[PDB]
Amino acid sequence: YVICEECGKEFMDSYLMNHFDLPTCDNCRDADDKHKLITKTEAKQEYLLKDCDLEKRE
DNA sequence: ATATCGCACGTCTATTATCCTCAGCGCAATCAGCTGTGACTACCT
Ligand SMILES: [Zn+2]
Repeated sequence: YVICEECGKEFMDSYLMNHFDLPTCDNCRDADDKHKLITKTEAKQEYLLKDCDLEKRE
């Protein structure tokens, strides 16, 4: 069981946990604004992040 | 002997499913910075 950091309700499997190891249930999944997904190139341009920093930094 | 049916000879029209120019992401062309070799030119105390 995984405890959600937003609502506190324990959940077993969720989309956020499965795809990004984020301890948040689908009920609290704010994919609109808080959990918005962006392309790799856009993130690299905005945050000046390199490939290694996105793949090799623990 | 003269109109009439079978045969042929085409020709107009169509009851109906094709080829062009705009989009992220990763490997390669590009560039600033630094240095190495050689001789040159000069400048201060
Ligand atoms: Zn939750």
